[PDB]
Amino acid sequence: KFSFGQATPRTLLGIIRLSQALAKLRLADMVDIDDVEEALRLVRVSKESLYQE
Amino acid sequence: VRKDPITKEWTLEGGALVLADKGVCLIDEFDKMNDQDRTSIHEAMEQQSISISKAGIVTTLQARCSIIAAANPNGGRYNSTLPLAQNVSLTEPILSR
Amino acid sequence: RFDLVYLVLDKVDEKNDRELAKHLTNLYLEDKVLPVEFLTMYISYAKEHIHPIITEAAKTELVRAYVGMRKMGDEKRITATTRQLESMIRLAEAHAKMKLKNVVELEDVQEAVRLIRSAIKDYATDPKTGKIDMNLVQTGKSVIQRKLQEDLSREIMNVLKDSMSFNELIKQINEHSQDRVESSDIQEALSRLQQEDKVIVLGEGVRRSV
Amino acid sequence: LVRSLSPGDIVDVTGIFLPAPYTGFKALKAGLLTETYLEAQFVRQHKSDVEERVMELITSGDVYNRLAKSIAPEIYGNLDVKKALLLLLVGGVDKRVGIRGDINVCLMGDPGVAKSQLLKAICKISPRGVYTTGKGTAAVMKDPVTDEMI
Amino acid sequence: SDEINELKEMVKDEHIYDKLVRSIAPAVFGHEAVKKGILLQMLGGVHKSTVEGIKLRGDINICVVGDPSTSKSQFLKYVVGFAPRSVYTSGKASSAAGLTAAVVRDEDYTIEAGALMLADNGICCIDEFDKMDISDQVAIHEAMEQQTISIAKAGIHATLNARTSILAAANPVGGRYNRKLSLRGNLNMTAPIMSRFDLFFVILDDCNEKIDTELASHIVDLHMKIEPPFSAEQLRRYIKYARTFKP
DNA sequence: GTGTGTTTTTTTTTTTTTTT
DNA sequence: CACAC
Ligand SMILES: Nc1ncnc2c1ncn2[C@@H]1O[C@H](COP(=O)(O)OP(=O)(O)OP(O)(O)=S)[C@@H](O)[C@H]1O
Ligand SMILES: Nc1ncnc2c1ncn2[C@@H]1O[C@H](COP(=O)(O)OP(=O)(O)OP(O)(O)=S)[C@@H](O)[C@H]1O
Ligand SMILES: [Mg+2]
Ligand SMILES: [Mg+2]
Repeated sequence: KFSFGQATPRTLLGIIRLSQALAKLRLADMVDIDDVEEALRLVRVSKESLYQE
Repeated sequence: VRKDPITKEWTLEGGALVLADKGVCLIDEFDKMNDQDRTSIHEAMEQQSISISKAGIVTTLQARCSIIAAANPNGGRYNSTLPLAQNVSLTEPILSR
Repeated sequence: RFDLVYLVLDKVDEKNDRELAKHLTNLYLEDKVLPVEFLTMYISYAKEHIHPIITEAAKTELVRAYVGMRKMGDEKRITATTRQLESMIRLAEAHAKMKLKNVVELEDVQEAVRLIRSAIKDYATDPKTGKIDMNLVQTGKSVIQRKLQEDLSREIMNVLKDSMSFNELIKQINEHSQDRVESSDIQEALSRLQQEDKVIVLGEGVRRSV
Repeated sequence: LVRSLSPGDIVDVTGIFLPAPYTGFKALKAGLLTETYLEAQFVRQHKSDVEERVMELITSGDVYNRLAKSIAPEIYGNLDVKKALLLLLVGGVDKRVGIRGDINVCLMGDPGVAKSQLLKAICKISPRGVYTTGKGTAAVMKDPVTDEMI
Repeated sequence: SDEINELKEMVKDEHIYDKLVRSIAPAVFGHEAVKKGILLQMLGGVHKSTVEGIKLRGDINICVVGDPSTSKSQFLKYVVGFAPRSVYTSGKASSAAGLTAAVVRDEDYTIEAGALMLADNGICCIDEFDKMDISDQVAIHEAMEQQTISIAKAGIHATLNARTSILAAANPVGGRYNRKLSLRGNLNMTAPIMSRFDLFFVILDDCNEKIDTELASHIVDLHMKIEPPFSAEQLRRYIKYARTFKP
């Protein structure tokens, strides 16, 4: 309900860099369906955190 | 008061009422300046003195001024049907002097 | 005072959002004919060598376009400006500067007019006004103040048939006179009434009528 | 021994302690009251084997979960914030432009939540990690008049 | 001597009044009343002084109220570019010093001259007179009436002279003029200061189909190259010659 | 040999004052 | 103060 929840290309850049860091910790070229799923899960958790309760 | 640029200490210089001591002071648009500026002249127009107690400088100047002021009625026009206080923005003590 | 104001928006719509985000993904893939550099001195050479010269046919086109804008905007609501005519003249001169023609042809006039008209429909509301740009108080806003001033005058006359402070004025205006309107409109209209000398305000407190 | 020290060094310096004099005209003004300095002689800082060891930790300990708790062992809960801290510490890499590999998070939180302790722990564990409050960065110019540095 | 002959032709002209009225601001179509008022303001009166020491204003103060699309700023530009000892200023108060003057401390108090000082013995072209707050309008009340400003702020006290002609250009309240209300109603500007203004010129952009056509054609024809009866240089010498008169 | 010339400082910190 | 001008 809050307007801060709008998705932006900046959120895409953040997702890309989060996936890069995720594969960075996990060997090399781990950016795949699993990596983007983890990144999107974390991003959606953060977004829902603002809408907690 | 002001810090001396050459000797680096606080010194007191008189204002308009000091230069008008034993003379006359004229105040155009007496209704138009700040009330906080307007209240700084009570001791000057009644006790005929200026007392300064700031920045470690404490003294009592003398200003035997004859205050003459000019004002403008509320709204620019004087409503004769109303009391004088209602046609002005000033208070009794400033009116009393 | 801006000749063109572009309301570049990122409104949500999945059709164009898909294309924009796909282009973004292609951009991400890129990093891991166009005059890219020749333009930076081509523009300078055009500015120096080319001196646009505007024709009488261009003059007639400009005049007809401006009067058409004024009538389509036309209570005959004001629209655009004579400054906007200066802006179309300058944009047509710029269009002459490019393509190295140094003569403001007829086509440049309607191209600049089309750009200006598109911009006007962009930055203005759906009933394109051409007045909100030069003044925050639009006609649909000015009617509010013109209603509040007469409402205040009539309420004061009814009260006399004597003086009340601001809160009491709020009580008998926002509650039953109309809906919950903004409070500062009352004092803004009272200022206008003071200008016409219809009523007088006795400081922060009571206020009466002459 | 020059260039062996930096301002951010906590060291045990051994050297010769000598009374640098006010040679010139200032000696007459001051007198027997001299100044001292240390002629340093030795400096000791305080501050793929480890690579095989970190594969061993990876195979044994689940970094995503174990290092999350390792960042804030004394802080209970908020494990997902800890995982976000791990991701920030790792950081993306997109240096090619046409972007940036720095991950940035803001912890608005709530007064009474141990955000300050988390920041302190991050500063104590992140290399080149610094901690500061909003009210104390920026920069200054020619702080000492004598040397007039830049 | 050639300029002497030109001046003699100017003074001996019969329609010289109307010709000068038309020759004022050739860049502006119509509004001959505003041109005449500007010409009179440039000519000014006689700055007499009584035996009792009271000075009498010879400067003329003009406020040209008009809609934003009107030619107020063009008139101000023409006046500032033609009238000697003339400055331009807006109601936004771009300069740090006030529209009259200011006092500033040096790291002692010194006087920074406002827009009202530099145009002394000239014209103070003032734009956006509605934009400025009444807090600055009251600061010029004595300046445009007694031609003086008295300042005693801190350690400095002096009275500076402002023998200027004011050319005000303010949009009416709400941006657009409202003929249903009097000139007082259409402006937030108050009675005591406007009682010091000599003439008030109201210019409106009527939605007249033809008038817009002549305005557009005139603007484009200016963009082509206006033929004034007398040139600006020719007009300035006659203005100077007339200023020598004390009728 | 009689008499000089430096070393030698205006920061940071209070308090005031006008605007903002 | 005292070594350098
Ligand atoms: N989850 C937690 N685990 C352990 N200690 C905690 C936890 N939450 C709060 N604390 C304690 O709370 C204190 C830290 O709280 P703070 O970080 O100062 O609160 P705050 O929200 O930062 O308020 P500020 O400083 O005004 S922003 C320490 O004493 C911690 O031990
Ligand atoms: N009658 C006219 N004759 C010639 N040019 C005119 C005329 N009316 C308006 N203009 C032009 O219209 C443009 C805008 O008018 P300005 O003189 O700039 O007044 P203004 O700046 O719009 O006034 P505001 O209230 O500050 S917006 C200028 O280029 C004028 O030259
Ligand atoms: Mg804290
Ligand atoms: Mg203007």
